[PDB]
Amino acid sequence: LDVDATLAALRQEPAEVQCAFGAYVADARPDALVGLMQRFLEEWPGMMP
Amino acid sequence: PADQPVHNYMIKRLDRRSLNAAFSIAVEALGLISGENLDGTHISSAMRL
Amino acid sequence: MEVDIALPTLSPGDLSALQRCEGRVVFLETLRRHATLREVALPCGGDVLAAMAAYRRRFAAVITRVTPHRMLATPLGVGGRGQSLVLQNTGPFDLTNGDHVCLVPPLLGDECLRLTSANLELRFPMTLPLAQARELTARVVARAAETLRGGAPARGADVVFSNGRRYQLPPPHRDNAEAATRSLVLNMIFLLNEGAVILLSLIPNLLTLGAQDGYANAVIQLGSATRELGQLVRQPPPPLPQDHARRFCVFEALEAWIASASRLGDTLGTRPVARVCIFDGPPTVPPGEKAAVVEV
Amino acid sequence: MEVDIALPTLSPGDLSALQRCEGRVVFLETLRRHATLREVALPCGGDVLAAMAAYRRRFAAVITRVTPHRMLATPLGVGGRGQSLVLQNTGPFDLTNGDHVCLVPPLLGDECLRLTSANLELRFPMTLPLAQARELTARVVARAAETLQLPPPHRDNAEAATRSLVLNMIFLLNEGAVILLSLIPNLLTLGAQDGYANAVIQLGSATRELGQLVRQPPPPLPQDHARRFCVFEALEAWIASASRLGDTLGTRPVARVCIFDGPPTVPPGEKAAVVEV
Repeated sequence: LDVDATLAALRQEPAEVQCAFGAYVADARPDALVGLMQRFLEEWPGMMP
Repeated sequence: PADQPVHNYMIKRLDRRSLNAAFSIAVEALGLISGENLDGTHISSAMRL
Repeated sequence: MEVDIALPTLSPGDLSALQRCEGRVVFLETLRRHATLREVALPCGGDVLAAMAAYRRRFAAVITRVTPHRMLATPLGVGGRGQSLVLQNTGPFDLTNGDHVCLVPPLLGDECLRLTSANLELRFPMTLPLAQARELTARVVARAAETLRGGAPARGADVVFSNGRRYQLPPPHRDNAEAATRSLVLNMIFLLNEGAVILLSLIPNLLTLGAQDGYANAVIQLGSATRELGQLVRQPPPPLPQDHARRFCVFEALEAWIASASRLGDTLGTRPVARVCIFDGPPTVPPGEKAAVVEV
Repeated sequence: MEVDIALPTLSPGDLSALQRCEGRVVFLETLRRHATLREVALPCGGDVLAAMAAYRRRFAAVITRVTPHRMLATPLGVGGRGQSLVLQNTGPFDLTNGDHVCLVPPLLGDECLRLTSANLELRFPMTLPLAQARELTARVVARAAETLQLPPPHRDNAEAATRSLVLNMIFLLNEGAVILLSLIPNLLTLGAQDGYANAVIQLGSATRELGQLVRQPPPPLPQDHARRFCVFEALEAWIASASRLGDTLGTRPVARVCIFDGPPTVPPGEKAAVVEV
């Protein structure tokens, strides 16, 4: 389970973000699961170039 | 194309080793050969020999 | 450093024609004291851009006297003290005394030796004074461009003077002028448009300044010291994640444009190869007649 | 003429290293017959753009012999074009027969015959073929334009490079140039029926991204579209500019390689004959 070396050596490339829908979570707020899904689906492509 | 006659000068170094052996002779013989403890007994000269 | 060329014996009659080209230039490959005629040969119907690019990776050399056995050449690049030598002018118009010659492919209608006995062809590049050549290239390219957009196909002003006489600039369909020059006009017009687009993309508000008081002021300020009107180049918008099918990084495009423009500028000649220093002769050599020259 | 470079007293630890620099080039400032070593010397590596801008202001000189007192040189081009000499290559790419060579400042540094006794260091420029020196200059100047194995710029001279570039580009815009600018779609449509026509256009072409996004109207007839014609003038101007765009950012090719007998391609670190231009 030795990843600290792997990560500490792999981050030499500055950055690149292909997509973000696959590695991001979020804490919802109240008033959920009827219009909340609507607020989600409206910008679903906004996460996937 | 044509080629010219090429030369080359090179030198090479030596390698240096050693050798050794062991010849430890006793103390009684050391004494008796020198005769420092040789007493004029007909039995001592035999030990010298 | 004079090279000779083995000559695979052809025939009578044709060898006279080979003797007539005792003054032109030929592009060798490497400086060896021997070479076969099969080596210095080019399909006389060829692409002008590629030939003009290849003229750099070779050496110029002029054909001195020829014999049924061999023919002698003298390279121009390397040399000692720049000795004199004779040259047969073969451009479309004459060249005066005291100027510089340049080597361009047969841009207009072509002439090429067809040595039917040996089954090979030869191209002998034109010999033009510097400025007249730099303008003739633009002439042919601009005519092709005007034709491209299907506009008014003629304007009666595709003519070039040289020492009085008017030259006609033969019609652009004779040998393959509609095919062996397409490459050049495409590769030039495209780069010009790309440079313009890149500039306008870096400075979006250039063509919305004062018609006579803003643009001139911007140019004069840019030519002068570091004011630069701030970042006269506004910060371009941020690009896409380089996998989106519509990514456009302007600066890499500028990089590619710089590279391609430099390369195209170098593969155009316009760097003199010789200079006419005629002496004891008629001061103006007409086409087809030899002319004393000293290499530069 | 033979430039004579005098030497101070040197330790045998570095004289023998200087002996190995028999085919590299140095940059004097004035062409007197004599000159001390201390004069011809550049500081340690920094700002490859500034250095490349400095090579234009001085004429080169290659050295031939290194004696315990004296070190000769040869002013490269001041009046000659056929003084066949030899200079060793120190650039990564191996230069082949036929093509010219251009001097370029070194990258990453690390090429400094640091002489301790004399308390100075030299940085001999590397030698690259033209085709790749152009591309390197392109990359560096573009990177300088980005800031409004790789060292960062300095923001004090990068602006000068940007200024030169933007001037050489601005003066391409002519009332004839717009006429050419009008046929971008007529060019793209031509780059479809044939193969070569499409081949000449690049991939990130920075123009195909435009011809498929913006329509432009017929051009306004310029003043006196009967007497003169503008496309010709704009094209002549563009030829005149592009013929001298490469050198104005980098350096003119200084010599072309000619070899009479040896193998054509010469590898890095090996001397090869040459003639200057």
